Formats: sequence, structure tokens, C-alpha cells
Amino acid sequence: TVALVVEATTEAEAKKSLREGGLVPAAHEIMIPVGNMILAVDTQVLDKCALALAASDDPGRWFAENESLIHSTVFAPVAKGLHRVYPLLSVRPEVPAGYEASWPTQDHMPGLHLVVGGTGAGKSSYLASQDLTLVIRWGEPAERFDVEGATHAVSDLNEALAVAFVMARAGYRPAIDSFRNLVFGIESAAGEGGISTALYSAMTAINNVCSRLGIVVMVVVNPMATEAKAELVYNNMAASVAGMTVLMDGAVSKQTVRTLSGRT
Amino acid sequence: PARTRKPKNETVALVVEATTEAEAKKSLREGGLVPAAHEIMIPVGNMILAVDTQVLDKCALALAASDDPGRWFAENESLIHSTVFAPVAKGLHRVYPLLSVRPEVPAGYEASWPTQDHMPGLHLVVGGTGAGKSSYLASQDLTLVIRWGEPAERFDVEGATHAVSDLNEALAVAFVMARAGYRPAIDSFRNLVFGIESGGISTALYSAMTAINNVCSRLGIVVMVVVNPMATEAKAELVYNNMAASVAGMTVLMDGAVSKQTVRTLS
Amino acid sequence: ETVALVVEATTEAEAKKSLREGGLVPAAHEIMIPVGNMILAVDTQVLDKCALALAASDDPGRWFAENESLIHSTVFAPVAKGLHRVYPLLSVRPEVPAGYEASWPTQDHMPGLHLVVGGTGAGKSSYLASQDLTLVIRWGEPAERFDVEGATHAVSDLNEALAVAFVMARAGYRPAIDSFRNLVFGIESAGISTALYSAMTAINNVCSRLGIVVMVVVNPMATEAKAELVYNNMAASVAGMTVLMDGAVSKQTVRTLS
Amino acid sequence: TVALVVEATTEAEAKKSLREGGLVPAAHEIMIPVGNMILAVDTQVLDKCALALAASDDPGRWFAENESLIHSTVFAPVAKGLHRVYPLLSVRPEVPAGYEASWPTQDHMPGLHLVVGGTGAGKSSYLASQDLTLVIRWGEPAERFDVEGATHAVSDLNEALAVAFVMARAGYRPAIDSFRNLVFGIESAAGEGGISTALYSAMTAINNVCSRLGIVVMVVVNPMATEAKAELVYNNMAASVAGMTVLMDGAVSKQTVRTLSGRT
Amino acid sequence: PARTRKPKNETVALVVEATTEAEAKKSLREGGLVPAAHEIMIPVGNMILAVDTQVLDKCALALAASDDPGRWFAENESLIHSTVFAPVAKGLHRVYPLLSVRPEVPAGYEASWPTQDHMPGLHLVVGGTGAGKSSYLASQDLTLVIRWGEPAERFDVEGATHAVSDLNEALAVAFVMARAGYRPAIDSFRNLVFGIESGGISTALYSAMTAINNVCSRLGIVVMVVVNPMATEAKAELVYNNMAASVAGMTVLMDGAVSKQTVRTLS
Amino acid sequence: ETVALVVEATTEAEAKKSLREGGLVPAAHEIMIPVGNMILAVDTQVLDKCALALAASDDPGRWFAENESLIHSTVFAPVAKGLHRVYPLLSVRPEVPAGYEASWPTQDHMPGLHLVVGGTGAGKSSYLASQDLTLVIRWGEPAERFDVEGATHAVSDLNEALAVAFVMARAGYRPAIDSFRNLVFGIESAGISTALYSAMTAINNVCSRLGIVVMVVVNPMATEAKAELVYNNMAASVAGMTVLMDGAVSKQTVRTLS
Repeated sequence: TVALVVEATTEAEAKKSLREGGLVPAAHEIMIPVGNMILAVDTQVLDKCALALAASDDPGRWFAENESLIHSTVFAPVAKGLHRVYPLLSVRPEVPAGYEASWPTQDHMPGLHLVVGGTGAGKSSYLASQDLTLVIRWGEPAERFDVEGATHAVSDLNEALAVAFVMARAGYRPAIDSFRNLVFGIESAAGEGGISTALYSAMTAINNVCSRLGIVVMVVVNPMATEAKAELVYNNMAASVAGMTVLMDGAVSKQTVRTLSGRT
Repeated sequence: PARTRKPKNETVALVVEATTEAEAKKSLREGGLVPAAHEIMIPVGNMILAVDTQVLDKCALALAASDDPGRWFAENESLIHSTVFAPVAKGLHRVYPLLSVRPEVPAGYEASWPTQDHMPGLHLVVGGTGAGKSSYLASQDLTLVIRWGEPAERFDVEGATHAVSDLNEALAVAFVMARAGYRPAIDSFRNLVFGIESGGISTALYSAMTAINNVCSRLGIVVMVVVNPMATEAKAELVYNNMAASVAGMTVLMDGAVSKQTVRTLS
Repeated sequence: ETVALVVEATTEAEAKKSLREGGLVPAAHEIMIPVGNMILAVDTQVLDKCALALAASDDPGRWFAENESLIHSTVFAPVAKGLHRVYPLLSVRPEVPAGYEASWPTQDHMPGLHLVVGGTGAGKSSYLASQDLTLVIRWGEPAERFDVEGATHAVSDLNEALAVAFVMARAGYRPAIDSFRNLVFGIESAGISTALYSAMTAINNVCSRLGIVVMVVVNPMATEAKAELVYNNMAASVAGMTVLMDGAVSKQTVRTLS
Repeated sequence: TVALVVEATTEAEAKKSLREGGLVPAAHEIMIPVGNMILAVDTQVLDKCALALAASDDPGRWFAENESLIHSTVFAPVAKGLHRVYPLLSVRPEVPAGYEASWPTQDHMPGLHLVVGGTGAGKSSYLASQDLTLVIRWGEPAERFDVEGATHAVSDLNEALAVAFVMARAGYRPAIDSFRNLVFGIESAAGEGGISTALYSAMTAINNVCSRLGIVVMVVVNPMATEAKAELVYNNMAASVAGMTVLMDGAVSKQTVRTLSGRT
Repeated sequence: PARTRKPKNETVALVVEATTEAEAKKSLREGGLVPAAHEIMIPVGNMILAVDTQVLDKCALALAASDDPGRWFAENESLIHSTVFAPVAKGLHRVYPLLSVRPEVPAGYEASWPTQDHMPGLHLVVGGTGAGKSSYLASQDLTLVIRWGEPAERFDVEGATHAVSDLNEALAVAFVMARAGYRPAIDSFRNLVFGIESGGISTALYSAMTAINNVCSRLGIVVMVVVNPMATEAKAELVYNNMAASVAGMTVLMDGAVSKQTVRTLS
Repeated sequence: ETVALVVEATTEAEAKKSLREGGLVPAAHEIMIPVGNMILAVDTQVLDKCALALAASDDPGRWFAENESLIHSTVFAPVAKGLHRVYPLLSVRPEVPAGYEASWPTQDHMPGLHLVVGGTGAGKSSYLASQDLTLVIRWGEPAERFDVEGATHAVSDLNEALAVAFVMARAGYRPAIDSFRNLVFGIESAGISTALYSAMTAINNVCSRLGIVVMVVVNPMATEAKAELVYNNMAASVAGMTVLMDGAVSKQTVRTLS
């Protein structure tokens, strides 16, 4: 149960968790700044969901029957002082002890693996080669894939992150198709490539909460850059995340992966 | 000749929104922040609309039973404004960050129009040719044309039309028509193009088309919509490709004739 | 029966009342007019009463000076602040009354706005003088000789400009508004701010609902390069439009009936 | 006495005058829109001041000893609904019956006469030839003129307009040096010349309240335009006011005056 | 080594502003909207500061009587914050539209520095040469330099300086010094240039200089101020001419030497 | 003695209290830090207590993980909303403590920031590895191998980044912040947004007041055309600055004492 309208008005209420409308994250709450929004992941509800999901016979049914638990895993706190109290919020870069990974590449750092390219680049054909559990579908027009494929459709960024976090923590392999609504949604002062700089900070923040969760989430991003600034934009995105695969006319045109070894 | 609004029987909260957690748990109709199972939110720019699928369904069966689609819509403004409305609770933007509409196709969905096996959603008719686009709409055997945001002309007096004033009733009338088995077209989304403010066109126009497209897909309908994106001739092919990537289908019109047509299909 | 100026609905009961009363639901005789990020309303019942009284006067200009309060009751800005949310991307619906007819500005001219664009001072004066207007509603322009000697009524804001023009036209008179200079300057959006076009379509479509034509002088002040495209966008927004160059009519486009 | 903090909260208070914090101008109140500000002139206090000023032996002492009356002549109402109630407010173009004028030119329409040019154009040398009662000094750095000259120094736009209105109504000849703070202060979408379009509407509004008052006020304006857009800017300003004299390197480079006859 | 703030004896209203007409008639110090005869408002960008000439005068006589100007300013933060403050009442922008500061010169005013018969006001020292501008300030026999908005350097430890943190105390210390007969300079207005946001430079920088210039003229003082407008080399002569047109005087510095000097004078 | 988070002064009495308590007047041990349109505060008394405790630990990195709450009490964002008005165009005053000395990053280096700008990933790593740092405070960068294996402490926001660096430096350790990437992205104003420069001057001058040097990695992301002017503006804002090109030092400017 998450507080939706009533927020802390006294110091005593202010010290409560973000779930309860306070301004101080609980021991199991991690704040996720996205543009000028501030989300929160509850790692105990995430643990509960992962344990339960790993016990179920259908990742499909499970998520459809537990949007209550999903909406409790990642939510947007109601207290409005969060931006002031946590100036220029990011997510701290830390990796769990004993973290290992063989996917999407050997020793892939925990974080996001962006699958990047323009429309028609080959992105929804590359995902099929990554041998995923399912594709989390968000912010994209309904396709034949959403009937015949292995999908879970979601509506906002909370559900997208929540289902991805739960799946990965359960030992499953998630992709989000796509972060279109961050690209369109995060308005900010532009850079040399034309993209809002807050889109880059947003990806680092989301990347580093996957880092803290010791997981990798593969995410489709079409940054809508012109031919000229594309290489500058892809370099700023690679500088923001663990891994990035660039697709161009049906073939991989660049791959950058941060690894536990420092080597490819 | 007038339209009956029966404001007595209207239950959408217009000014009182939830102030407690208990109230916040109510439906968007009631001023809460959590949609009931029959409410789907529709984000468009910085606005959040909502469709009531229960009210939508009963409206469609009534419209189908009526003698005259046009007269029914004229007599039932109240039911139209109860089908698609803008909820009053202000926290919806925060609670549902970067909201879209989830891609879905109801079971057993079939469609032969505008093309065989047309995915549910929007079918944009883009271009800039008043003669061409009307002439194209006249060929699709539309039950009527929902007129919105365009200057009055001969057709509004002459043809099978139903004029509306805002995005709520444009979508409501389209939904009620398609659900009832009729063929709606919206002429036009001119006011989304002008009103949604964010190469050449506000990026938020694209997500608003995806959101509205995906509502139609959840409802298992196709709504044909006229859209003139006002692009420079140079950047027009880019904009048309961005728009095709946001929706189920799109027909392009050039100098009075259909030049291009892209359609996502099933099976 | 006065327009609510500060007190707006705070309960669901008050929200159901009319815009005049501070509610959020128009009465059957109220038509909302969205202009930029303002929302005005015309009261067709007050409009019809004013048109009846004006017809009994021997001088339309004097009648409006004698009836300022009735004008502010014909078109007003409702007080309820949730109207933007409740009516998203509001326009005015394109409708023509039963058995409408017209012969001015042209035969079978659709009801709506007729824009008179471009020209020049002495060339705008001439084209307006050639239209046999009952009077020119003067708005947002510096006082010149015409405001002393001519057949005019000076107004101060867009409510009065629209009100006076609506009342004259429903009375059977021919009004022209000189000019929409404060729409052009006042309405800013994403080389013309795009909300000028929908504003004129909205004002155009209330005229069509009222079954009238209102002539309006409007200079978009576009660069001469973008001018031809600018004027195209304007014509696509209204019933009719005349372009003036060097005193003569260079283009006239009119939507008509049969 | 003008209401400064307490504004109408009921319909009954709303119908009171703008001086009393209502939303409806009294019969003697004229609203003056300037950018996104809305001023008000009280013509009865203006009449009282003009009558009293015409009776005094020193326009100088009079204004210095009566800032109370000055601040009651032009003021900024406190009610905030004014922008909504009066959409796209201007001042209506009307001339008093029997209006005559021989200054600054024969049959000069009532309004503003702008004295326009860049810094060093000759503006404070042209004013000395116009044989003025005094120069109202506003928004300009203190000079030797402010000690040795015939001046009244003011601080805001209310005092500038109020002293000008009172002087002219009293049969005296005022100039305002200068409208610098409108040029700098009125921010708005720019035009083809680079100047905010709200500066033009502001000058028409102020022009037409001089029109209603049957007076001419001469006003120094440096619009800060570049050489290219200068001629386009001066034409938009001339299109906004009764009269305009352009100064360029110490000589008049254009004069446009709207007259009662339509002839020069 | 520290600065004594005595917050007990401080009467500037910081959070309670007038809510009634009677309260609105009080001084700006008291949270009202009408300045007392000894308060002059100072508009700077979208902020409105105020100078208390009574407090200013007593401060100047005390500083003149003290043994050490620097120590006094260090011990009297409270009196400094009582000399120049930002009033709390929010309606000041509306009540005083497009506020400036009226041009005035008190009777009998005389001045020999920076030049003979220098009009009271600001004297800007413009340029971009750290070595040049310090070297120029070192030549004017300044009593000390008010350091504000600049990175700490050797001079702050070495020279006759007094560091401050905000525009209020920068102006207050300058006013109290000049009124007492000492020679202040402010190094620098870097934060007005950066903070005032409206060919190349925010136009509001020019009016803020005129407003501050005209306060100094009403006080019968000259305050020398370092100002780097950050202009492109192309548009630098235009910006320097706009700045000279806003103030009593201005010295231009090029590659380590005074190149130009414009000064409005009296008699 | 906790930082007030929601309750700010509403009376003149409460306004006189400290920033920690929700007042509007800093105590003698509070220094305000304006950054863009945020205002933070450092508590030098909590800072000194933290520096004492940290010195008694055998591992600075572990000490900070053990003392998160003390960090948020060293640097915080005060709750009172009138601070912007009360302290116009706020900076931090340039002052150095009595008998300050320094030999790192260079001899007699002024207290303040030392910027390390440009370079590249492997070239930024090398220059930092060559500075003999106690640890690198990692902020706003994606997790890489260095955050697992290196001498680091990861933080989440600018309060923690500044707090950790202040505490280390007052303890006698050498901190470097990698990086100010969220200042560059987060601070927008009128090709660099101008408020980045005053922000660094403000952060620079609190370091000078504290009598410390803090090394900070910052990539302004300027075009290569404007890069040389950009770096000039940055150097004019801080105590010292190193420019890296292709692994080597291409420029180093430092303000010094004697």
C-alpha cells in the first residue's frame, strides 16, 4: 500500500518511508531520478515478487494477476520536497558482492544494455536472437507480436521497470521495448547531438539501480537523432550505461560493454 | 434543432478530487487516482483523458439499436461526456510516470476494413489536400465523418457528418461508433497538431498517436483519422515515417491521390 | 443574473451550473470560444435580446455606447478554472443553422470569418470603404482621424470586439473588425505561432453556429518569404479571405454553399 | 487611498472599483495594459490634480509635495482576475469632443509622440527644441541635466504616466525621458525586427489613453535595434502611436504624425 | 577570527508580510508595501532590494569613528543586513511597475575621485584582464576592495580586502564606506552578469546598472565596480556602449592598460 | 538536532533560527552553498566531528558506508523557501583560514576546487591514478570495474559528494570527485549555461573557507570550437585546473600563495 495523496507535513511524518509519504528512503527503498520525476524501488517487495515468480509456472499469468504487487515494487512517492532534499539526485554506482553474469555478454557489468537504432534498424530482430524470456512492451503501437509473441504489455515506467526488475532478480531475461516515452518525455536543455541531457542522466540513474540490484535489463532506445549528430549521441549514451549495441540497416554497427574484467 | 444535455444524470467528478488515501483509491470518475477495471487512461500531451468501457459498451448497443446514429449522438451529450472524460485528480501525472497505453488485442478480433487483417488502432490519412482527403474519405463508405477543429464548409451542412467541439467527444463518438459496428472517421486531429507543443513536429504528437492508437487496439477497433502535420516539404518524409511508426496504419495522399499505404496486420 | 467574476464552483453541485454562474458545464445557450489559452463564452440568449434592441435604434454606434453592460454579458470569460482540463483541445463545432442564406461578402458565402489581410493603411481603408459596412469595430489600433469622423465603435478587449460584431450581424448589419492586431501579438506558441490559426477557426466556427459572417482585418506580419504560405494557412482556417496588394485584390478564396 | 493587498473574494466585492480591489473599472477608471501588467488611471483624481496644478505657481514643488495624489492618479490594481476578465485588453481609440492641438504639430492626434533613436542620436537635444515645460526623468542614469535642468525625476511607470497626464491636462507640455524600462522590461515573443511584440501593443495602449484624455505626451524611446531591422522596427512603432520622430546622428531622419485632418 | 552576527537586534521582517491594508501601509522593513522616507527600493532583475538611509548614515559615522574599517564590517553583519535587505512583501513588483531609481543629486555634492566633478553613481571598470583590472584597482588608492563572486586568491589573504557573499552586503559595505568618506570598489559584479537572465547581454543587466547607479547618485557617492560582461569580441564595443549609457562613468581596460574612459560630470 | 525537512519558519521568531532548524539566518557554523537555483548548507561543526571520527578509522571508504546519516547532516538543503529572496545572487565569500598551507595538487595551491577536464576514460583514470588519492568519490557515472575493485565510495547526490569530500580533506586525506556530470547536465541557464561557472566558484570558495582542496572531474561537453574559451571560463572560476589531451597534461593553471 502506497501513499497517493497524503504527504508528510510534520518532521515526524517526514522521517517515514517514501511509501508512507515521508521524505527519507527506507533501508529497502532506492530512489530513481528520471528527468524531473523521482521513482522508488522497494527491494523487499522486489524480493517477495522474485521469490514468488521463481515459484510460479507461468511468468505470463503471474504478472497479469499481480499488478498490485507490481505497483508496490516501483512507485512514485508523493512527498514533494524530494527534489530539494536530494539535489541533483543520481543512483550510486555499486555492485553486489559475488555478482556474476554470462548474459548478454560474459562479465557484463550490472546495468542497462541498450539496443539502439532508428526505425527499421533491426531492433526487434536482434531481440529475437538474444534468447529472452519475454519482451516487456511499453509505449509502442500494438503489433502482431503482441498477440503471437512472448510479451507482457505495460502502461507506464513504473510497471516497465518493476516487471524487468522482478524478472531479472528471478533469474529470467527481460527486454523493454521500448524507452520511446523517455526519449519523447524527458525534455531538457539540448546538447551537441540534439538530445536532452536529462535523457543521459536518466539512463545512468536507471543503469545504476540495475547495478545495485545486480541485474542486466536490455532496453530498446531510438534516440531520434539526425545522421550528423548520431555518432555523438550514441557516444553519450554509451558513456551513460553498462552496455550498448547499435543497429543500422539490420546489422550490428557498434558494441560497447563494460565488463567485470575491463576486457572484452 | 438542438442537442440535449442532461446534466442531472452525470457522475463524473468535475471539481472535487481525492484529499485522503481512502478517496484516492476510488475510480477516476469519482475523483480518485486509481482506475477501475473498466477505465483506461489516455495520455495526450500534458493531459490525461479516460475511457469508460462499461459506458462505452452500453452506448454502442443503444446506438446500434437506434434509428439514426446522428440523432442519437445529438440527443446524448451526457452519455458522450460520460464515455470519455478528463479526470479531476491532479496527481495522475506523478503516479503514472511517462504514461502510455498498453498494446493489446482482444481475443477473436477480426477486421476487413480498412484492409484485410488490419491491426486495431488508428489509421491516419495524412497529407494536405482538402479536396484529396475528403475525396478519399468519401470512398471508404464511412457511416459519417466526425468533424472537429476544421472550419465549417458545405459538407457540414450537406454530408453525413457529426460536428464535435473537443478531443473527449471526438474520441467518444468514434469509439461508440466503431464498437457498435459503424465506420467512423475523424476530420481532423488539426488541434492535436497545433495544441501539442514539445524533425519539425513536437515529439509528443507521436506518443499521443501511439497512446490513442493503443486505446483503439485494446477496444478492438479501427478509427480512421485525418492528420495534417504541417511539415516543411523537405522534412515531410521523415515526419510521415515517424507517424507511421506510431500507429496501426497510415495512408499518404499526394496532389489528390493515395500514394502510399502502410498497415500492420494480424495472422 | 450577472456573470460570476471571482466565485467559481467548489462542489459537484455548483460545477453543474452554467459558465455565467461559475460552473463548468455550458447551458444550451452558451457557446465556449477558445482563443489561445483563454476560454470565452457567448450567451446566445443575451445576444438575441441585444440584436432585437439594437434593431430598434437609428444608430448602431450610439446603441453600443448606451449599452456597455449588456455587451459584457453577451461575451465573457468564465471564472471556473478547470475548463481547460474538462474540454481538452477545445474548438467550436462546425455547424450552420437551418435555412441559412447569404449574399455578402459574396454569394452563398459560408458563415464564419472573412479575413482581409495585408494591403496597407490607405489600402485597407479603401477596401473596407468599398464593402458597404454598417460600421467598423476599432480595436487595438492607435486613434486616427477615422475614429473621430467615421462610422465606428471603439472597443477595448476581445470580448467587446466579438460581442459588438455578433450583435450587429444577428441584427442584419454588416460589421468589420479593425483589427485582430492583439490576437497576432497576444497569442504566442510554437513563422507564425500556430495557435493563431486554431483561434481563428474557433472564432470562425462560432460565427457559423450563429449563422453570420464577420469581416476582420488581420496582418500576421510574416516575412515576405513565408507570406504566401502564411496566407494559405489562414485561408484553411476560415470561411473566406481576401489578400490585398497595392490597393487591389490579389487573391480571394471563399467557401460557399449551393 | 488604493487597495494594495486585499482583493475581492465575493461577487459583491468584485463589482467595486479597481481602486477598492474590485474587478470592474469605475466610471472614471481606465485600464492600461502594459505587457502583462494592468494599470489604471483615475480621471477624477487626474482632474483634481490638473485643476490644482493649474492653480499653483510651481509645477516643480507641486509634484514633489503631492506624490500621494500622484500615486492615486495612476496605480496598479490588486485584483488578479483582470487578465482573464478583459482578454487581450487594449485601450479603445476615442478622441474627446472638441479636441484641438497646435503642439507638437498642428492637429496632432491625441496620443504619444515618440522621439526615437539610438544612443547619441540627438534625442536630448531635440527635446530642448520642443519648448517643453519639463522633462520627466525615468529609468536613465543621473546627469548634469537632473541638477541644472527643468526636470521632475520619478521611479516607476505609474509616476511617469501620472505626472505626464496631470501636466498635459493642466495645459502644460511634458516629455518622458525615457521608456527605457518598457524596452528592457516588456519581454515577449519577438518579431522580424527583434523587438517584443508586446512593446508595440503597450505603446498603442498608452497612446490610446492619451487619446481618451485628449492629450499628447512626448516620449523618448531607444528600441535597441540593429541596423538591419531598425527600419522595420521604426515602422511597427509608427504603426502603434500618434506621432513619431526618428533621430539619427543629430538630425531628424523621419517624421510621421497622425492628424485630425489626415494631412500633414 | 570570525564575524559576529547579533540576530537578536534585527528588525527586518523575513517571513511575515502584510495581509491587510493597514499592514500594507507599513515600511518595507516591517513587511509592508510602502517605503518610508528613508527607504529606497533597488530593482535588480526580478528582485527588489531596499536601502535604509537612516541605518546607512549611522553605520557610516560609526565606521568613520572606528579604528579599523575591516574589523568593523566583520563585527557588524547585523547592521550590514539592516542597511540593505530584500523586503518580504510579494506585491512590490505589481505596485511599482517597471521600477527604477529616480535620478537625483543631493545639494552641495562635490567629488574629485575618480575624476574632477564626477557625477555620483557607479564607475564601471570593464574588461577581462585579471592582472589588468587588479593592477588598475591598486592604482586608485582604494581603502579596500569588496570581494564578491570571484574565486579566492592571494589578494584575499594578502591585500586590503573584505569578502562578502551576496548583493545586499556588497552594496551595503560599499554604501557605508563611501558615505563615511572611504573609497570602496566592488570586485566584482560577476554574479549580476551571470544571474540576471533576460546585442549579447541580458538587457536587464543594463537597467540593473542604472538602478544601482541612481541609488548611488541619490546617496551622493561613487562606487567603483568591476564588471566583465562576457561579450564576444565582435559585439564587445556595442555592449560597452550600452553599459556606458547606463552609469555615471566607465573605464575600459585592454590587454593590461586603461584604453577608454567616459565620465558624466557636473558644472 | 536533526535537519528540518518540511517544517519551515512561519513567524519572525522562527525565521531567526538556523538553517538546520528551518530558519532563514545561518548560524556561525553554517555556510550556504548556492548551486544553480538550489541552496545547500555545510555545518562546519558536524564536519569537524566527522573528520575526527574518520581519522580514527583504518579505512575511509568503510567509514562513510558506516555513517550515512552523519553525512546528510554535514551538507543539506535547508527547508526555508525564502532563502533565494533573502540572499540575492548568493555566492560564497573568498576567504582562507589563518596559517593555511598546501603542497598538493601543487605547492602553495590555493584552497578551492582543482578541476580535471577533458581527456578520455582511460586517460582520466590514469591522471587520477597518478595523483595518490585517498579515494575517488564516484557520483553520477555508470558502474564500471573501478566501482568494484578500486579505492572508491559511491554516492547518489551532490550533498553526499560534497560532504564526503569535505570530511576527507579536513581529516587530511586527498579526495577526488568523479564526477560533476550532473552539475553539467542539471544546471541549465543562458555554449555553456552560465550558472555552471558561478556554481563552481561557490563550491570553490567554500573549499577556500574550509582551507581544503578538492579535485573534481568535469567534462563540460563543449564543441571543439568553443572548447578553448570554455576552459578559460572554468579556470577563471576556480583555484586550479588541469586540461588533459590524449593522456597528457596540455594546460595547468593554479592560483597560489607565497
